[PDB]
Amino acid sequence: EEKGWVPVTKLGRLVKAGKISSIEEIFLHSLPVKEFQIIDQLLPNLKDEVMNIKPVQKQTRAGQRTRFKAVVVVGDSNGHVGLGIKTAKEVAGAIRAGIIIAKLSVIPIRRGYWGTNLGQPHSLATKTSGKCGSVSVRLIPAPRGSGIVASPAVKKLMQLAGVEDVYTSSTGSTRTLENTLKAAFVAIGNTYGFLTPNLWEVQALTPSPMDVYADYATAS
Amino acid sequence: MENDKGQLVELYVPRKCSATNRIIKAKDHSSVQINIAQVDEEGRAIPGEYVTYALSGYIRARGEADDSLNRLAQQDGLLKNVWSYSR
Amino acid sequence: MRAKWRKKRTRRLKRKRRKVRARSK
Amino acid sequence: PRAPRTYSKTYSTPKRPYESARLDAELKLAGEYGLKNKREIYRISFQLSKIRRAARDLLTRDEKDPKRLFEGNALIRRLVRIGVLSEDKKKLDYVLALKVEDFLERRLQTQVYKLGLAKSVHHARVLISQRHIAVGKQIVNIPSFMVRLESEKHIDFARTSPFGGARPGRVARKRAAAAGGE
Amino acid sequence: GKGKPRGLNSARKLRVHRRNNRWAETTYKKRLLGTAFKSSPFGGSSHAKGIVLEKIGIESKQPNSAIRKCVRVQLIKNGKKVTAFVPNDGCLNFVDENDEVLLAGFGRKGKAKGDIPGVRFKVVKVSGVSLLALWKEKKEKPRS
RNA sequence: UUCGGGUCUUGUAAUUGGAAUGAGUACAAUGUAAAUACCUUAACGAGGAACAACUGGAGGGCAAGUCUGGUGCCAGCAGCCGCGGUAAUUCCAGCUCCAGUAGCGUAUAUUAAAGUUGUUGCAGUUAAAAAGCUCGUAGUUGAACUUUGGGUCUGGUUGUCCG
RNA sequence: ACCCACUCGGCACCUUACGAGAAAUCAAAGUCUUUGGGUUCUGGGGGGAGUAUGGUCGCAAGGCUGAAACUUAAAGGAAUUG
Ligand SMILES: [Mg+2]
Ligand SMILES: [Mg+2]
Ligand SMILES: [Mg+2]
Ligand SMILES: [Mg+2]
Ligand SMILES: [Mg+2]
Ligand SMILES: [Mg+2]
Ligand SMILES: [Mg+2]
Ligand SMILES: [Mg+2]
Ligand SMILES: [Mg+2]
Ligand SMILES: [Mg+2]
Ligand SMILES: [Mg+2]
Ligand SMILES: [Mg+2]
Ligand SMILES: [Mg+2]
Ligand SMILES: [Mg+2]
Ligand SMILES: [Mg+2]
Ligand SMILES: [Mg+2]
Repeated sequence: EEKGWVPVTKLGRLVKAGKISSIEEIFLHSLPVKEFQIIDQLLPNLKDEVMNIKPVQKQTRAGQRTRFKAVVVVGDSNGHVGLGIKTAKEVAGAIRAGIIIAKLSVIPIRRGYWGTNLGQPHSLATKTSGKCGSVSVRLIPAPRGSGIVASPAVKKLMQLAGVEDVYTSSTGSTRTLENTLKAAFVAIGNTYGFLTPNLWEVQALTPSPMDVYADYATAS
Repeated sequence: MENDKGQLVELYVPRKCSATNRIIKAKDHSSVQINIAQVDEEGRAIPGEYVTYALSGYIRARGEADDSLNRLAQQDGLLKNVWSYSR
Repeated sequence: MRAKWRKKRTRRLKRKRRKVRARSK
Repeated sequence: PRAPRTYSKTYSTPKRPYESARLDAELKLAGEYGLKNKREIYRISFQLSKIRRAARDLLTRDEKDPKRLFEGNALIRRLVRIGVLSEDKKKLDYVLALKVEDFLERRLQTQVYKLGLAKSVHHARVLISQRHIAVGKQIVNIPSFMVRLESEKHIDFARTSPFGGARPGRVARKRAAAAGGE
Repeated sequence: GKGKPRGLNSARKLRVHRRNNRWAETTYKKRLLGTAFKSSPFGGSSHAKGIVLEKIGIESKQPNSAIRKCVRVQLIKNGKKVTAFVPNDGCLNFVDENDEVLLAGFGRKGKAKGDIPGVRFKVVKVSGVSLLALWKEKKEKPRS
């Protein structure tokens, strides 16, 4: 296709120059991503599918002005998820911008073992939870190959995550798909927010990629 | 974190706050990483050699960022008696 | 309707029923 | 009053009856292996779930515990004797990793298909149903039969069957009689 | 921290509190009071026979304009009278006056279904034969 | 070079062939106290293989039609939301399709869903719900403190290095 | 009697979310799916209904206790745009 992608931010300039090789460097230093093309460059195989299209109306003096809210989940099934929620006039544009936001909001997840680690991680590391609106989602580790015991939206979010086995429990008005998916997103991103005995030792604070490679930014 | 044979399966072993030992989230868009330049005998800032402190977004939001940095710099011999361990 | 006036109407129905019972007690 | 012998269910219909992806997967598995109904996949999933409940219960117990040893190695030896679990992964942690397709694969239907004496899966189903394949001189008219490793080498057409060598059968005998008469 | 007691010797009040709160439900209260046996047209009965008294149709609710063709039936088991609904296009004519009819539940836990007011019972069989067999002309009324 | 052989395979056609087999009948024999019935098996027993599989549904929940004709807020359907007012994806039919399948549909009861009984594990400012307030028997609960250390020997069990 | 500093107790108040909520908002309505300091009372969709009945208190007014039959797909809370 046709894509030039002139980089307008320093992170984008470094990525376009090919100086950042893995998305782990972006996630580690809590770097701010504002160009989805960075995420496209780092993760070439981010699959996605629209969770829901919802018509939302505003009551004006003349008729009812209706837009559409698209709930898109993007991921690579290898420990990377993003949840975009967008509102727009035309449904196709709403889906495109929701994909854009979801790519912007990619996040890493910490898959773990239920017990007696043998192969690659199959489940989460610990129990995690999130709460959006009144919807509280509780993700609990499950034994190997136990499937994803979750509602279809949460199940498909875990599938996009790469988590193959997990138990779930949702409390509240899980009816609303955006709230449920946001709570699940909060939980799965909180999976890397739990300090664990195997994460106890301190590191040397490797210098930030835009400090060591500040020269290649700042287009002169 | 560790596979049974002994190879790492974790990705991006995360940083931790240098003042509260709490990990830094990937999307913790309040946290900062300060660099303090090493100084040689005649006061010339040696380039490319410094010391880094990762301050979390939580302490910055609370308002204890500057105090924590004061203590942390005093411990590693940067500032003279700027922070007293007994308030 | 107000709960006050529904209460009062119930009280007046009890008025009539209590007088009737007192007549026939 | 005589002591009852216990009948018991052997399948469990799923909770969500109209899951599109699940229905498509069930139809894929039914067409791949010539299953008559979708109760077959329910039965294999129920067997997998019983095995898996046992496996997880034994996993919960402490390592080097007599219950763990005895029942775990009993289950592993039974499954490797069936053939679904390869000898490489006799560990009781890969036993959780078995899928329904693994037990589907060990059916006498698919085994007759693999050996090549039946060139089609539905051909294997009918050939089994017509009392032709005998697993060690014993005719088996039952498609599933959970063929085990120690006896797979003894699948062939039965002697009473025309394929194993006998009188041909109704159609061919009648045609031979008609040709001899005229 | 919470309204309930938490001590190791507080089983008695926890149990009696649960027992007193259970009456707030409707299913538990119905099951324990035995309201179904005493007050409902059938006492814990899924089906019940009866005799047709008259042949009436009742108008529907506001959003739905029609007249649903029902029938008033006096129950034989105890003598109560209830309206019941004959479910299909041309089944009203099939049931005749003063014949035994087997009424069933209406599927909404003994409550009026849809737009039909003051009815709670279907009609499954008439004069020994089922409505569904008559409607597709698989069997015919014996006309006795 | 347009081709196009179909070079390599996979379906659709009332075309078309050769097979196999029971569901049934039935010499027998086995079976049984005697008989059925099952296992075996003579002789018959499949071409539309009429030896013909139904039960519900096709707006959403919920897999599958905005095809055709009929009726026109009628008839009726609809567990709930709803369809029916002259172009009905919902009623009555035909076609196609979907789900389970020798089973499927309904009714009541009940369990999981129900973190809508909440001990684990519910809520009480306004959604239902803090007695008007205080004392008080029973009930429930109730501050801290009374030998903690060490040294040796020694027995099993492990992971040790190797015999 | 004021002024400055501190402390205990009380009616209160401003800012803020780094916590909690469906939010309006709360410095408690926080320390609650990372769920357990002790303890009492109350609620299980709306209506019928705080009605009838049965007790009990009152001279009376009425107070306390207090359903069901039946009916209904909502009633209701906060906030957003008109
Ligand atoms: Mg009318
Ligand atoms: Mg049909
Ligand atoms: Mg129909
Ligand atoms: Mg139709
Ligand atoms: Mg559908
Ligand atoms: Mg039409
Ligand atoms: Mg509640
Ligand atoms: Mg109010
Ligand atoms: Mg209130
Ligand atoms: Mg109060
Ligand atoms: Mg006491
Ligand atoms: Mg004590
Ligand atoms: Mg109520
Ligand atoms: Mg009231
Ligand atoms: Mg009284
Ligand atoms: Mg309001």
